[PDB]
Amino acid sequence: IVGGTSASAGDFPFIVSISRNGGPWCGGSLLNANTVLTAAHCVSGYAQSGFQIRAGSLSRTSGGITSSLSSVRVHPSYSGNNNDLAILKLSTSIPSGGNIGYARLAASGSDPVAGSSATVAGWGATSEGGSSTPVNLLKVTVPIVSRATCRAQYGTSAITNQMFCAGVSSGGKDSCQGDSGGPIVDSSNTLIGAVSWGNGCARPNYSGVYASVGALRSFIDTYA
Repeated sequence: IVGGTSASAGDFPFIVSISRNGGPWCGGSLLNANTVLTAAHCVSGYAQSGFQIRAGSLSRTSGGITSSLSSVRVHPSYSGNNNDLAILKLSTSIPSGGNIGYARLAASGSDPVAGSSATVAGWGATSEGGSSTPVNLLKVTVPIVSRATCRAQYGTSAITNQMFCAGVSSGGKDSCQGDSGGPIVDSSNTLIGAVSWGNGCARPNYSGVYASVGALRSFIDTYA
């Protein structure tokens, strides 16, 4: 997260950190006791044994409850930037309670409205290109950017109806490498997306791009 602030205990109770080969990798959202939602690009094409999820901690390295993966399912139309969600099944179920909870999902057919406030969180780099990643969770609030504006930034075909955008025109506030797969919520605390891609991080005139939960809800419901 670039331009963010420290998360407090009990913020984002459904967030999980996802390590790969024992090192930081990405974020995700706990949907229920045995299921995590993340970005497809976090897991597609990689050995599933490399991953571990941690829930219920501000730290990505310690505390909370961990699990390995039993299975991975990417959206059936995932390709590159598009349809960038996956469902992970956990080897060890994770109960809600304390600083662990489950996400509430945007509805099928919904789309975030331009200018509405969203909050994204993760353990990714705090500088575009940063050399070390924080141990403790960060968060930042950014407005939704209309899909038409985002298409003017990236190209018409580059932003699909399964993506939405968020950021500040002058830059400075964004998700970044290592934040992929983690949650972006709306002003009702409903999970509206997962961190997906962008041109650098927090650059003026290049919004962060998020995989849309509303657009991909049928896949999520099928496998959750």
